[PDB]
Amino acid sequence: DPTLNKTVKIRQGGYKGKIGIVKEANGDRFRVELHNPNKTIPIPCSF
Amino acid sequence: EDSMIMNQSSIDRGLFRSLFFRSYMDQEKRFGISIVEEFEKPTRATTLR
Amino acid sequence: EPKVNIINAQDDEVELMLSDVNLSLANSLRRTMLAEVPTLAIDLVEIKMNTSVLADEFISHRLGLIPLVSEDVEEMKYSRDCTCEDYCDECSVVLELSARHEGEEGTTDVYSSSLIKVSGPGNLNVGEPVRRDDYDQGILLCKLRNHQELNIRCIAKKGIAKEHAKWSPCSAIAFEYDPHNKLKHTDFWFEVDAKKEWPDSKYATWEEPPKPGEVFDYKAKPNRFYMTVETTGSLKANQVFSRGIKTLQEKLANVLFELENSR
Amino acid sequence: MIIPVRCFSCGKVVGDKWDAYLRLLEEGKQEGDALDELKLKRYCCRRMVLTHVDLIEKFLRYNPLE
Amino acid sequence: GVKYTCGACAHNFSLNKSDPVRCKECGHRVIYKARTKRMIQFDAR
Amino acid sequence: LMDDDPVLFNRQPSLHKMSMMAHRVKVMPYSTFRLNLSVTSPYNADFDG
Amino acid sequence: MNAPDRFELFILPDDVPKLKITPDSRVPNCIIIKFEREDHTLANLLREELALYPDVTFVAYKVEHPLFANFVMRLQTEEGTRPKQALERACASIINKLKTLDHKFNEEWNIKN
RNA sequence: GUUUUCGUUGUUUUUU
Ligand SMILES: [Mg+2]
Ligand SMILES: [Zn+2]
Ligand SMILES: [Zn+2]
Ligand SMILES: [Zn+2]
Repeated sequence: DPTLNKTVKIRQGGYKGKIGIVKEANGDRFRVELHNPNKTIPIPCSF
Repeated sequence: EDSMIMNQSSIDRGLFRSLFFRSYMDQEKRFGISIVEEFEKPTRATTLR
Repeated sequence: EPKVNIINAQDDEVELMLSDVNLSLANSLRRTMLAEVPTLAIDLVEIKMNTSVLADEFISHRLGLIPLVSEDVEEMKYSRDCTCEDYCDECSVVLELSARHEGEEGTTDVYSSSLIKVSGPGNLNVGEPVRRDDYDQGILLCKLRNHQELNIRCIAKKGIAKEHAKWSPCSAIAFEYDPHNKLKHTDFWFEVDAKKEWPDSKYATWEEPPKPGEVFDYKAKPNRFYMTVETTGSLKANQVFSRGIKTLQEKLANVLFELENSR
Repeated sequence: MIIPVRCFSCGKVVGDKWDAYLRLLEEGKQEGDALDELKLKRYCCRRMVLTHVDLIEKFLRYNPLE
Repeated sequence: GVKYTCGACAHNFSLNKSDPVRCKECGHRVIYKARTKRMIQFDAR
Repeated sequence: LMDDDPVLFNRQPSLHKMSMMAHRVKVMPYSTFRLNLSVTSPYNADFDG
Repeated sequence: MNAPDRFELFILPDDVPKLKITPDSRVPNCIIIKFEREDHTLANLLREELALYPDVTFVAYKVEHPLFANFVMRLQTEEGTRPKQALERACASIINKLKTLDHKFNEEWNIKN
């Protein structure tokens, strides 16, 4: 999947307005790392 | 039993909040006049493991 | 039944006589104002570049600690509620600070006044940096030296002290009642005597000192309480009082709405 | 190293008063007296500034790389 | 290519992994890299 | 590892059999092991580190 | 690194209701209320108002554990009154008392200035 | 396309 390793930010949800990067995209579900928190969270592709 | 109960908000106000710093080191190594190590972004096709 | 008699009121503080009410209710309302008051503080701190001597996160934290004029925080939505992609002006505010020290000698003391309301859900009187006085630069923010520039762009969002203490609108909120221990709700430690060893409450005047031979009334209950409603400046002690009352009221209304809906 | 923004205990904003507090110090006004001037009654507040140590200048003393 | 800077004279210069690493302007033998070009955030909490 | 699951429990030095036990899992957030305050006696320990 | 989120202290998840009922079979006309996203502020306030009611046999709440934004209460209104009705009664009573104090404080702030 | 790896031995320090 070449749509990874790119800057990604959230449009809606509980962490709306946070920058992040994509690491693992097994399928139809995207896991993203965040900058201010030292944590990585899942989220559907569409958000 | 020496278990401490603290003001949450004071920590929200950063009381006793401390820094950390970690310094690393690296350097290119020489295996010989003609053989050294190279600082690069390795591509998979060239380097392995 | 509930009663109010302001002893001393101010922009920052409201000191009043709340009586004819319950101890539990007074504590709950105090909690409501202290923690259950949504407010606006610097949340998303973003550096275009920096040259100062302090950790970027340290500056960001100190920025969040800044009270902001939050009169219309009642009006602007939470960022989470808004459905717009990314933020919009109706769900967040844009400020900016960008300070530089020029000159090989000296030190440019960056001040909160340097923070400026770039945007915000106008005409909401929000996002304005709070200051003791207009001539008051505000809280000292940073010190920039020779060849030390600072450019930053932050985004604040409406939130509650429960979420983070930066949203605490009230700097402090005291409490008491029955300063004479008429209800005997406390046992007074002493070596010779509590009376001659203990000071007297500032509100002691409002209640007579119990008579020597007076027999204890186990029907005595907490009725008259004493209060001062401090605000960190983001809002008025009267506005804080009213808004905390309204928040408690909305919570109760929602609770009863759930009572009827779940049934 | 700098003045705290607020009072840890209660959260009273304190950073602004520092410069004013320092000015009060300049004339040797007694610690307690100056504290009183600043309308800083709660020793929860008084404590930091009474024993607050400021050392950012020592960082400014260092020649910045740029 | 990449932007660097000296520690003594305070000047930015770019090498291309070919020039031996020495200050291009004051000969100081210690260089450094500069900030990145991506934007930074902070929760300020 | 699901809650209430039996698991071992071992502290040092293990002078006697009561020095160790097995417990039912109760997962919570935060990164410390939480113990009913009575268990300490055989463990002869406090929260001093 | 295992610490829970702060913003969830007040956010109710969709799948769970803000409140949860459960009748207490062990004694007559006694229910159990499971709470979410609430603390002493509402708990004690509702509890005291209800305890002032005469038509209540039993009522008591407790927080199972501070780390979780959820507690429980065991109410028992006497035979005539089912617990839920006395609960909404206390809700309305506190609503009106708070509104009374609100208008009173409006008046007192207005006059004081 | 599945698959897939970092060293030792010492030292000294503290950790109860
Ligand atoms: Mg020990
Ligand atoms: Zn929006
Ligand atoms: Zn204080
Ligand atoms: Zn140079």
